[PDB]
Amino acid sequence: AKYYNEPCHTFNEYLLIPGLSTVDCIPSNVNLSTPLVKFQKGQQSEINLKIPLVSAIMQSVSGEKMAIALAREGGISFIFGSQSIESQAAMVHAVKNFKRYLVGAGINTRDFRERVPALVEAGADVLCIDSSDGFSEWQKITIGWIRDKYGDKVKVGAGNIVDGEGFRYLADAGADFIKIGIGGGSICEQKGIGRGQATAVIDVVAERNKYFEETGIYIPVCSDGGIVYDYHMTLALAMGADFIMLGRYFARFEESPTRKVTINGSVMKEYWGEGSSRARNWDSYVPYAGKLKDNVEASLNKVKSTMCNCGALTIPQLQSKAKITLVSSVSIVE
Amino acid sequence: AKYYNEPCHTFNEYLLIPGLSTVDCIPSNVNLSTPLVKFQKGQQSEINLKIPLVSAIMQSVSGEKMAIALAREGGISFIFGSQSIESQAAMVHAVKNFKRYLVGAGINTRDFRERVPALVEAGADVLCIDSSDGFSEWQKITIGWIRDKYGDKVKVGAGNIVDGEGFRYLADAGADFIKIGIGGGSICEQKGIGRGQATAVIDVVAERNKYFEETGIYIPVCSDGGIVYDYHMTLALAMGADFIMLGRYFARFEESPTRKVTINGSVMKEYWGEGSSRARNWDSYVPYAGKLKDNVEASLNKVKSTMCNCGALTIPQLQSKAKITLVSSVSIVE
Amino acid sequence: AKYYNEPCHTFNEYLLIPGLSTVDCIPSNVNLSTPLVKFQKGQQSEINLKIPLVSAIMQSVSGEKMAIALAREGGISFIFGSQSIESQAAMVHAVKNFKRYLVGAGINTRDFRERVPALVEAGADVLCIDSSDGFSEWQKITIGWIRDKYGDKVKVGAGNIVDGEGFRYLADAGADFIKIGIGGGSICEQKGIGRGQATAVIDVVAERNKYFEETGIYIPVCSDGGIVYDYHMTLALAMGADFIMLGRYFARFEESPTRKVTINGSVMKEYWGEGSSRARNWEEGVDSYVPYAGKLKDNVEASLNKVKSTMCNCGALTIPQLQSKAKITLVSSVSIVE
Amino acid sequence: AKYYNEPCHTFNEYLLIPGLSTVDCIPSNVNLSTPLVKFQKGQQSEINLKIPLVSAIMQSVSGEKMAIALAREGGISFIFGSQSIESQAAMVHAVKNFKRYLVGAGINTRDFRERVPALVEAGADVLCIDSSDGFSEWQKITIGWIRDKYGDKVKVGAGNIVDGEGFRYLADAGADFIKIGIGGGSICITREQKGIGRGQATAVIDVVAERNKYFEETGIYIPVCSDGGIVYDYHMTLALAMGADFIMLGRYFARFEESPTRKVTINGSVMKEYWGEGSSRARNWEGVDSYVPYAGKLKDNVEASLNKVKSTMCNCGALTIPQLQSKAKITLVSSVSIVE
Ligand SMILES: NC(=O)c1csc([C@@H]2O[C@H](COP(=O)(O)CP(=O)(O)OC[C@H]3O[C@@H](n4cnc5c(N)ncnc54)[C@H](O)[C@@H]3O)[C@@H](O)[C@H]2O)n1
Ligand SMILES: NC(=O)c1csc([C@@H]2O[C@H](COP(=O)(O)CP(=O)(O)OC[C@H]3O[C@@H](n4cnc5c(N)ncnc54)[C@H](O)[C@@H]3O)[C@@H](O)[C@H]2O)n1
Ligand SMILES: NC(=O)c1csc([C@@H]2O[C@H](COP(=O)(O)CP(=O)(O)OC[C@H]3O[C@@H](n4cnc5c(N)ncnc54)[C@H](O)[C@@H]3O)[C@@H](O)[C@H]2O)n1
Ligand SMILES: NC(=O)c1csc([C@@H]2O[C@H](COP(=O)(O)CP(=O)(O)OC[C@H]3O[C@@H](n4cnc5c(N)ncnc54)[C@H](O)[C@@H]3O)[C@@H](O)[C@H]2O)n1
Ligand SMILES: O=c1[nH]cnc2c1ncn2[C@@H]1O[C@H](COP(=O)(O)O)[C@@H](O)[C@H]1O
Ligand SMILES: O=c1[nH]cnc2c1ncn2[C@@H]1O[C@H](COP(=O)(O)O)[C@@H](O)[C@H]1O
Ligand SMILES: O=c1[nH]cnc2c1ncn2[C@@H]1O[C@H](COP(=O)(O)O)[C@@H](O)[C@H]1O
Ligand SMILES: O=c1[nH]cnc2c1ncn2[C@@H]1O[C@H](COP(=O)(O)O)[C@@H](O)[C@H]1O
Ligand SMILES: CCCCCCCCO[C@@H]1O[C@H](CO)[C@@H](O)[C@H](O)[C@H]1O
Ligand SMILES: CCCCCCCCO[C@@H]1O[C@H](CO)[C@@H](O)[C@H](O)[C@H]1O
Ligand SMILES: [K+]
Ligand SMILES: [K+]
Ligand SMILES: [K+]
Ligand SMILES: [K+]
Repeated sequence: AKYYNEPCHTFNEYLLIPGLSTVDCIPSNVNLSTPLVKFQKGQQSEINLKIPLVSAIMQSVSGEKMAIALAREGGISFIFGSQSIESQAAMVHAVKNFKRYLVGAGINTRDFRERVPALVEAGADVLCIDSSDGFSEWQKITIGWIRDKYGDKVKVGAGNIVDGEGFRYLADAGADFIKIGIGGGSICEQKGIGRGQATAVIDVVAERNKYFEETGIYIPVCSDGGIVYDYHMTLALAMGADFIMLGRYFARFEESPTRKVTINGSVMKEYWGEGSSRARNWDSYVPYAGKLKDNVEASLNKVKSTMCNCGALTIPQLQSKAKITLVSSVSIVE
Repeated sequence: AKYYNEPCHTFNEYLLIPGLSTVDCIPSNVNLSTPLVKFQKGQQSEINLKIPLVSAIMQSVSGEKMAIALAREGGISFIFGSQSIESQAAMVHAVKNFKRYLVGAGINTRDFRERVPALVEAGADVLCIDSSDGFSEWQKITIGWIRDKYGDKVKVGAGNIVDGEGFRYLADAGADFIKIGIGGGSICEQKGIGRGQATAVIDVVAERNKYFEETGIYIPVCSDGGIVYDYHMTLALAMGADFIMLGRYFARFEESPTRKVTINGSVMKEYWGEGSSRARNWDSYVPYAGKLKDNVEASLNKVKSTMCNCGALTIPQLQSKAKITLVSSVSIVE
Repeated sequence: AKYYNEPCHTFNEYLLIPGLSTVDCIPSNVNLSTPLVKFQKGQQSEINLKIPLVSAIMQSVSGEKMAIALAREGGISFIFGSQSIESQAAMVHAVKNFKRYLVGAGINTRDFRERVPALVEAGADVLCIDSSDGFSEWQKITIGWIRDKYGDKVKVGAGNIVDGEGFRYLADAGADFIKIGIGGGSICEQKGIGRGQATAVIDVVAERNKYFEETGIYIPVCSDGGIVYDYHMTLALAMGADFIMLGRYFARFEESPTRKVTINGSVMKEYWGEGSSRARNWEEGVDSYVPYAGKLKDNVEASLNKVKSTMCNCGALTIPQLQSKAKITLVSSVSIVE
Repeated sequence: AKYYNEPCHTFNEYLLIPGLSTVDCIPSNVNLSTPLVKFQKGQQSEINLKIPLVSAIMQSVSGEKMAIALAREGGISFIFGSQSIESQAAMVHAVKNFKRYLVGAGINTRDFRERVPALVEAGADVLCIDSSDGFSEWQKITIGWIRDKYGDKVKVGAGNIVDGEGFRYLADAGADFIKIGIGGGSICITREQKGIGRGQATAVIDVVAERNKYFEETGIYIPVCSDGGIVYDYHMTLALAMGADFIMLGRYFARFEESPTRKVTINGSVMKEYWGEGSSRARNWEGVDSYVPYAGKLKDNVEASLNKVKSTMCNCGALTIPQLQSKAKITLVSSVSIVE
């Protein structure tokens, strides 16, 4: 078997060390745009978000309201695929025909032959294979089928890998963007598979950067899961992630499709995992945080502020200049 | 004194990182058979289990019912030896002439001269010297006696060492399989001897493989104790263990020779250690879990599924392909 | 991005290993004076404190009474700047004209143009640019303006950096002393910037000593925040810090400008961060309560006697000797988690 | 300042890995004797203990009863010096003329000119300078006075250091044995006061290495004592395996009937008093005051502990302490493992 020369780490084990902040670096001048899909060197991505946040492919988070709300702020949602092809297709259509908003859709490696056409006809701007382990022939086959039928006209995100090898496989398979994260989810012990979210992102980004140099193709990567604090967003971006996928964070908003409940005088909101027995056959609570616009605005202002402490006016600048340190276990145990 | 460059670790400190899962790797195609006794390169072991689980050499777990139930599922039990030579021989016989089922039996380094013949005559398929410290002349003497009288016809497992040095000694002594594990057991501080189960397995396996390349003799090793969760099974196997010995896991079952009791409305089963003042002169409660068949089925289904995430259809494949990472203490401390 | 070969640590992760104690090293002979502002090789700083303690630039700790009480013990306070220029200047004046006591003042990188002249006129002995991130052109600009107008006549501390790069920048910019500390404060998660206080001090100090070899200029550094126990003082000094800035420690005293409240039988004092909403509007911080400890004098005396005693276990009669002779070891997380 | 390439550790962070146990390595064949004072190569120590256990220099543990009981088991006690010279001297005399028993006495760097002569006259077999920081001129001066007046006739242990530098200094001053341990005692708040100390295991390991170098350099073997930090019996085996010739314990002995403290019932539990020598009461004839569980007679406890130690030694394939120190395989354990 193969072992590693060092243990994996989570976002909570790192801190950013300030760099030179110039007079022109004010939060208001910070550009949070980022590429969603792969593009060739010297060119621009066919799809660019204004903000680096995307909502999780979950019944408890990415519904119509969320897709529209998040799209309005510059992000994009991936309508959960744990429902019938018609339902999803409809939701996608609804978002597109609201008055245009970008919308994504999750797909599986089983019914893609009939699921993809529907989503495409429905107007989905981008798809993403949904899996806890994307390092497999099924994703290669699924992605290959899509290229076979739509060429580069259909954008499909892929996987969920945690190392260079997994990244490499999906990159060669054709994926437009690759998703990172196994076990870091807040609602994730069972199979004993996973890796610290921070280490997974750092390792995958290094591989992605090599790949770019080798092929001239820049494949955006998404840090999926593990975001507990706003500053985790800044760390994920600083470590190389182009955009971030969150579930819990969004589940707490008014726009999520879960019901608002009250527990012990506190207004909560339901939130369950896609791997739970209820979604797979198409569980917990999170504090109600209010409207998406208000929250997203706050989190990103904090992100923008921090970027300037690091001397960065753009995400690529941050990824280049960021100084990141590990923190001792005792420091965290405070 | 001799010191080590790194601290020893437990199974809870590791995670498996997915490998390439080919379309044909589905739980129903995974072969969980594994060798029980040493054989020559290129050949096969004389004894091969259908599943890599064996029950502990303890009064509270390996009785007649356990031996039959587990053998049915494809594993094997080592009838406890903290009882008269006549009693133990009786059990071995009952199991053998039930209607054939393989059964093991534990022996000690004191009365082996009469215990082994009785056990052998009763039809025991394999023996195992039972000790908390197999790194001793007594085990070498015992194996030497069995060889003197039966040559290679009687298979004898041996030890319980936690490093390459102990493994090498027992290998050269002639052991058919070597058991790993000191201080990792659930019901185990007193003498300050032991090692993290994970490091012990990793270290002994490395030595076992060197021995293989040097002699062409592959000696199976058993990871004994320390299994808290099902995923720990996959890890032990991935680290090189050919089979796993468990006590607590099996004590919880209906087939264990202990009585079922009720404590606070919760049905429990008695479970005490072989080092306790009662087994030696021939303690706690574990939750009742039901039938062995149903539990073993669920655990191994998880193991099979995980093996496929790792791209392995067989145990030897898992041991070769497995990517294993250490986890930060902060991560575990969650 | 740039990564570090080792995790940062806090003061609670270190212990001092004793050195040779001489017959004459007794607390009563230990000299605790330390330099406040940069000076050249072989020389003496123009401002030397009798004790290495200074109070934080916070509304909840450095008011007029604190300034007088701490100056009396040999230290110095930095009157908070989260108030109008007239009020702060008034405070400085009252301290200087009490009956003379040294006093400092915090300034910002925004209104320094008129804030500095007023504070200087009011009689402030030293100023300090107050910020959670001093690694910025604004600090260089502020010091530049000051040097342009008063040359070396006005002493100004600067920053709050946590690494050699930050120090080097502020040093070249002209700072009279550089303050270390981001995220180690007791009332500090949000932006995720910072570094363990011990590592920050150790790294900045190493850079400060290199700078000294290169330029012949010694720049005193201040370990700001993170002091929980008295022995943390000795450690901070041992690691290279010339003086220590504290907020919580002093807020607990009778002389702090905050009111006293009773929380379940215990007498407490209010203590809120300057990054909180209320101070900025004259949220990097919180609003808490620290146990009332009594008079500054008694407490400081108790803490320092502890420091002096430890210094002698280390074989040092002076702070510079300590920084030179100290044997410092990291302790296992298990040892701490006891 | 000076820093270290690695963090210090406590005894709880180590485990022993078995070695080859030969058929003849049985508890009843193990030799636990050990040298108490320095000797020259190829020679033997003028004082050898039958068991590597000595009792702390504390009012709460080393009184007359303790001294007699432990000496009977093959060890030795160091009568506490936080009392008048006449009192301490009387106690020593009592033990020596009980019916002969070896006994030790603690001394300080203040009144030694009058204290040493009295203790020697009373018949003390060995003295030991009692201090929390033995790395000082005062200890060298004290030892220098003793050498001047009695040459090598009077044996005196010294200090309490935690590193090679402190060891070397005391070794050069002329100490007959050196005590290791600062911040490891149970009744200590590992310096929430001064921030001085070092993990006991690392302190013993480091001091031992220097001791062995000093030996190769001078031919003089100086025994070292691991003082404090012993919680479990296996810590005893660890300390010895790490190179300690003998162990000094406070809490361990305080729990016994022979300790000079009172037995008191606390929540149905029979306890015994135990306070540090740096606590306000002993200094007025650093530490805290407390209770420990009553454990009964010293003989029964020391027998059980040492049986366990001997047994473990054989798991490591050692019949003697020097063999253990040579063959022991010691591993650090991950912090996660400890947090179990
Ligand atoms: N990120 C995480 O760590 C994590 C853990 S669970 C989880 C989420 O939970 C949800 C469920 O994930 P999942 O990976 O179990 C689902 P996925 O569809 O990838 O796999 C389920 C199973 O069906 C089988 N399968 C897939 N495609 C085929 C096919 N074409 N033909 C035959 N068999 C096939 C596979 O062997 C697999 O075991 C996901 O939506 C995901 O976002 N994420
Ligand atoms: N795996 C563990 O960490 C662990 C701890 S306790 C434990 C279990 O508890 C049970 C008891 O283990 P154990 O090691 O005490 C048993 P073992 O028989 O090995 O030893 C018991 C004692 O008898 C002595 N002895 C053994 N053979 C002889 C002989 N031929 N001549 C003279 N003396 C002899 C040994 O020195 C030993 O002290 C075992 O069944 C084992 O599985 N396992
Ligand atoms: N040490 C810590 O970790 C820490 C955290 S909060 C904190 C304290 O809280 C208080 C507030 O600190 P702070 O860093 O927010 C203050 P500072 O003045 O440095 O920054 C506040 C904001 O105003 C802007 N700003 C400053 N000067 C100018 C200028 N001249 N022109 C245009 N914009 C400008 C900056 O970009 C910054 O976002 C401080 O007193 C400090 O001691 N310390
Ligand atoms: N092991 C530990 O970590 C530890 C902590 S406290 C402790 C115990 O508590 C007790 C008290 O220890 P301690 O170190 O305070 C005592 P010690 O006598 O060694 O020191 C007390 C002080 O008096 C001074 N002093 C000593 N001799 C003289 C002299 N001759 N003339 C003038 N001044 C002098 C020294 O400077 C010293 O600071 C000890 O018995 C010890 O066993 N052990
Ligand atoms: O049932 C589940 N178990 C574990 N992870 C899940 C499950 N459902 C979704 N996830 C993952 O975790 C993310 C959510 O992360 P979160 O933002 O920490 O709640 C999703 O995008 C998935 O990758
Ligand atoms: O009394 C005992 N103390 C410690 N370990 C024991 C004892 N009896 C058996 N064991 C060991 O621990 C295993 C049990 O591991 P478990 O499955 O974690 O309960 C056995 O096979 C033995 O190797
Ligand atoms: O609002 C705030 N948040 C975090 N730190 C603060 C804040 N206000 C002041 N500080 C810092 O922390 C120090 C106080 O540290 P303390 O002594 O640990 O309470 C000050 O000198 C500042 O550098
Ligand atoms: O008051 C005290 N504080 C801290 N340590 C003490 C004190 N009194 C004695 N000691 C030390 O700690 C040992 C006790 O160790 P213990 O066996 O862990 O209780 C003694 O031999 C001393 O070296
Ligand atoms: C040579 C003198 C330089 C003085 C520098 C003053 C910097 C004050 O700061 C400036 O204040 C303005 C008014 O609030 C703002 O609009 C600017 O954005 C801000 O940078
Ligand atoms: C090239 C960009 C120059 C920006 C300089 C803006 C200066 C704004 O003006 C400044 O505002 C400060 C705050 O009120 C005052 O203290 C200064 O005296 C004043 O000059
Ligand atoms: K900055
Ligand atoms: K896979
Ligand atoms: K000293
Ligand atoms: K052994």
